Amino acid sequence: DAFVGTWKLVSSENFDDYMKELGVGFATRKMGGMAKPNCIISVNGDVITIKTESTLKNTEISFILGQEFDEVTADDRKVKSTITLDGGVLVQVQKWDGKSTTIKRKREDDKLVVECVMKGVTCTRVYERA
Ligand SMILES: CO[C@@H](C(=O)O)c1cccc(OCc2ccccc2Cl)c1OCc1ccccc1Cl
Repeated sequence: DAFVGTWKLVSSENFDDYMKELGVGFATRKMGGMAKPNCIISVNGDVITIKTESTLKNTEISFILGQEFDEVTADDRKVKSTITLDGGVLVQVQKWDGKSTTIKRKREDDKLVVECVMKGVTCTRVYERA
């Protein structure tokens, strides 16, 4: 849709702090911190796929809007994820061990803007089309 495409990370703010708030240790934060992933979003029927690709780590999820799914995150959390589309924003929540984190993806001008919140920490990541 508005989201379908291949997107390259061009800026990131507070990602280390976000990872730390998730309880990510040093080695894994080091890997995530200066990574500049591509995110490839595609849709087929009811099923959206989001692939994230980087030199040291790749992940992929496929999901139906509103349908909870099991996910293993890049930092090896085992989470229950639900993704809905609200006012043009793809809203993802991940729930695990009585915690939650949200990942909101929106389109703004030429940007795919990704807001990641854990407790009091808010990270903003910006991607542009490859
Ligand atoms: C999946 O989309 C992106 C985005 O929208 O910026 C996104 C949203 C939320 C958490 C993310 O990584 C959480 C992480 C990543 C690495 C280490 C610890 C953690 Cl805790 C993330 O990047 C996914 C990633 C980032 C860098 C490298 C590969 C990947 Cl696979």
